[PDB]
Amino acid sequence: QDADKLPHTKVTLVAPPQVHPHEQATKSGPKVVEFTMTIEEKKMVIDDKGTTLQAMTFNGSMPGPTLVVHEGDYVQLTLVNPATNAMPHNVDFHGATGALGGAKLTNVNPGEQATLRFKADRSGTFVYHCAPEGMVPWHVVSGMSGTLMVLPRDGLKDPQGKPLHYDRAYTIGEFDLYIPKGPDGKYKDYATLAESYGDTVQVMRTLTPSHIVFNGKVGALTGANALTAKVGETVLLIHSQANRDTRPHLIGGHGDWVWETGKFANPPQRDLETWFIRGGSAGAALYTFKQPGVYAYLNHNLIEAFELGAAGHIKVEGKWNDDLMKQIKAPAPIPR
Amino acid sequence: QDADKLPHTKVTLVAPPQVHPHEQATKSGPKVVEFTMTIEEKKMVIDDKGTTLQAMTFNGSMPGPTLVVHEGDYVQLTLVNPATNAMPHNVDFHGATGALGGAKLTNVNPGEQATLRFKADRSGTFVYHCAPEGMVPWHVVSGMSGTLMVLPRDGLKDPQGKPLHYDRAYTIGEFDLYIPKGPDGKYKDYATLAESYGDTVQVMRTLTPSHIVFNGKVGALTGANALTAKVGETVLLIHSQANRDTRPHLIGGHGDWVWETGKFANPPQRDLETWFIRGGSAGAALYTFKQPGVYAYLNHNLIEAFELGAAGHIKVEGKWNDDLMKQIKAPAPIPR
Amino acid sequence: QDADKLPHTKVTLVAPPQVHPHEQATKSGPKVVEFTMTIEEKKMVIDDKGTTLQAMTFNGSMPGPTLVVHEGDYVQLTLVNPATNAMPHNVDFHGATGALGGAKLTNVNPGEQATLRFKADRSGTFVYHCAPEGMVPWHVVSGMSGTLMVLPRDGLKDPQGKPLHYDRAYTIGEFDLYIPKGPDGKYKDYATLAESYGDTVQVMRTLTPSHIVFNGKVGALTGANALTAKVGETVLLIHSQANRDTRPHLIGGHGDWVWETGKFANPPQRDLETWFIRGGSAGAALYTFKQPGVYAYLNHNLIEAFELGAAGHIKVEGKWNDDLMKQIKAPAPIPR
Ligand SMILES: [Cu+2]
Ligand SMILES: [Cu+2]
Ligand SMILES: [Cu+2]
Ligand SMILES: [Cu+2]
Ligand SMILES: [Cu+2]
Ligand SMILES: [Cu+2]
Repeated sequence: QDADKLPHTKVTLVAPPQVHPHEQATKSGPKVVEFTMTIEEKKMVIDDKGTTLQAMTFNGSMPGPTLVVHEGDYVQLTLVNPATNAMPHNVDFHGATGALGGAKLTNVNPGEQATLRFKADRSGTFVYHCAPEGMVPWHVVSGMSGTLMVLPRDGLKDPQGKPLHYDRAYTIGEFDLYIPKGPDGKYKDYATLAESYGDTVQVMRTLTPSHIVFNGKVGALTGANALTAKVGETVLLIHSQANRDTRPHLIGGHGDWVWETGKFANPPQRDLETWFIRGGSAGAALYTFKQPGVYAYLNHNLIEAFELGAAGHIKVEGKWNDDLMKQIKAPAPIPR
Repeated sequence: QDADKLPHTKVTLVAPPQVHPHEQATKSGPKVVEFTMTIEEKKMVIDDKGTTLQAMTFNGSMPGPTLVVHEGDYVQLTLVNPATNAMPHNVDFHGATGALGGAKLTNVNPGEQATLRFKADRSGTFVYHCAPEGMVPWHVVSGMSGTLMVLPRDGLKDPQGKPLHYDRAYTIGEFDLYIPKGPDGKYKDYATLAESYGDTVQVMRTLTPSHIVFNGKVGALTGANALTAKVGETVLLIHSQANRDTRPHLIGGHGDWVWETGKFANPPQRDLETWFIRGGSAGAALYTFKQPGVYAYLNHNLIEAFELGAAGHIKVEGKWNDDLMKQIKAPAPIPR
Repeated sequence: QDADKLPHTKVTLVAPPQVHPHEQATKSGPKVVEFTMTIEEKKMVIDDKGTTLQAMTFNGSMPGPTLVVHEGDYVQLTLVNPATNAMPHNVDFHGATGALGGAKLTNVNPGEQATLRFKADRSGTFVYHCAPEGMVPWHVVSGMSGTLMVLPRDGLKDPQGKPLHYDRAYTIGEFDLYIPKGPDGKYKDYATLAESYGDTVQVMRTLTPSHIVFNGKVGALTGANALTAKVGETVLLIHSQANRDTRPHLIGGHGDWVWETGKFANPPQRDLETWFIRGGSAGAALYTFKQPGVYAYLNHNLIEAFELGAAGHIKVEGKWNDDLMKQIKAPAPIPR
């Protein structure tokens, strides 16, 4: 179990909402899993009115990509901060032990890179986020967070120890955004990242987000970009919130098996209508679709979902089952 | 188990805080339970200063009435929207599967009605709420929500599988309200429901309620309208919050057995001082009274309870037990 | 089990963050444990800018001291309100049964004292707080709350019934503060406690704290006042929040065994990154340190932690373990 003598394997990361290919239950022994992530500071358009955010990301997306390893594996991450960026960054893994999650050992200025290795000895979905001394909240609410999933070597289990399996995994990062308004009542547009700082911290301190979005913008997971599934498929929905609480719900469905605190050595809860993700954590739910159609996946503070942006769609193909739900009489005039 | 061949039975709904008569454990097989609810848009007075709310309700109350069925039963609901109302409505049951909880099949304009049937295959307390496309948060925060309780056919159980029984059930709906203030610092009064919309959404977006009430108004469950019980009785307290988190507490008592996520196939937690209801869900607690007197049942964000309104009373008759609590020395001058 | 015939023992209270000496598992039978607490109204400096709070405390600290007894013991408290104070006070124990937690029997005006006895028949960490009729939220957010810990007579256990033991216990009270600003944008300073009332309630009603602190001020548990431990030691972290939700996290560590609702008859959850304390409750976590260094213990709403004050430090001595975490390559220029 000395990591220097284990087999090493490189994994290619994919952009949310997909998750890189991985095995659930595995016969493989422990290994050193190597990943590389590059920081990108960039301006992004977050709604249909043209509102912009001076964003900071891991690998160009919000959230950063999901990393998947098995319990007892070592994670080896190379963190690159290109010279085209303006600020220093680092990474704190909530799945790791010591040195402020790894943040003390990964301080990289623009033009530098560093490599960290840590043992992933606890199963579950964990947040990772950037945390530079003196500017922690700003880097996190500007987009620097993602999930590390550490699967039990034997896969997921129910409370009686029966195996659970998913057909597809999706990863959703929910972001509370603090975009300042000018004297004319319109959102401000900044030429540089540094220029947004002073106005943004003043808004953060009100604790009232201007927008709350899934994966980087209002409507990111709707219409053409909806998540997809089929009746009969079991989906794993991973949900991270690195700063603020949220309460996910699947309209028309349920959480069949849910780990709301996200830690797989604890028994899941079943049949949840709405679950709770604590700010600074990632949770996970399993659901097996039984009806076709469009489902909305949202934060069930409905103002936060419909007014501020935290809602997405899942489009499901299959046959309608009238034994679970049936329209007996369609809307018609009240009988007189 | 084809619903078309099961026995059908009509149930008469009662107004909160009571719950219609029902059996806990039942020897009866599955059935189609028929209910009817009528929407009522009306102006209501929500405090002792004369503040009004342009409200929207199921069956004229906030919350709407609690529906009770057993796991494996079918719910058959007729939803009526009279021609005296101005808006279109529908219903989303979190206990149902498919078609956005039933909302896609129950879109009724003023002057129409529709009938839906769904299988209640998961036990627990669930929220039901209205959710018309494009105006979801407004209909919900204006009062359109209630609870569906699906009891296990064998009744409630503790974590070791021992039977739990309640003598009385009460249902409390907690509502975060967003009442606009005019230029003179007083709450606005609207002539019609439609006229309140524009000002109300602006307040909703601040995420700061003006009032937070139990069952429709400040002081609804106090004084003459307090809930009642006797020492030795076991009470079931159902608590729904369709939009915002809340944290119920019984001053002078406890949650003996609590399902805070409200789903009865999971083991309850015991001896809770304060529990948590996620916005968009209903939970349930059991308590057996051991001391007489007045108890306060409230949201333990104390500003939310005492300043904004989320507090009620339970008045309990019986004999005082000095073995559980005794005043050794009543307040008196410090001895010099 | 008649309390009048049990042995009586007086306990000397210590100031947070320490907890008075006590046994975990005990062979001792039930007893009457006597404690005395004196109220102190005083002005305190809560940050490094000179901001003051007109505070109200149990025994001169925020939070008040932690009381520790074993399940089946009786608590006997003498509450003293000196004639140098201006307001009436009382105490509500969430661990007690009846008379609004004891508040109805402990109403003491300045110059008076009272003595209450109650049976501590439920294990767990409970909040105690002051609750004078008509001014409940103000006394609580001004500092009047603390924790009562009722240990199982057999000590703490894991979900399989295996014994858990801690080497040291620390107690942290988190306070949301509502300090008013004047017309010049600076925080107001009041000559008396009574003069702060009117402005303070107006700020409370916005539900937006100006500051959120651990143990009475920004930086209370940092630098020279950091908590301390050694690699290999198991620490018990008690966290109370009598009014508002919070989500504790140990950067670089985990919650090995956590009772987030704080009630020890329920099984703990393991491997948590971040846990949740409901406003109006106290929870508890155990952690065994495996790496030396500075750890930050904070509310993982990072704005609340770094901007508003809710963060502390734990300084741990010992040897670094490169098998759990290793810097493979220190920050260096990207290779060209
Ligand atoms: Cu950064
Ligand atoms: Cu963190
Ligand atoms: Cu409606
Ligand atoms: Cu809903
Ligand atoms: Cu007081
Ligand atoms: Cu209390």
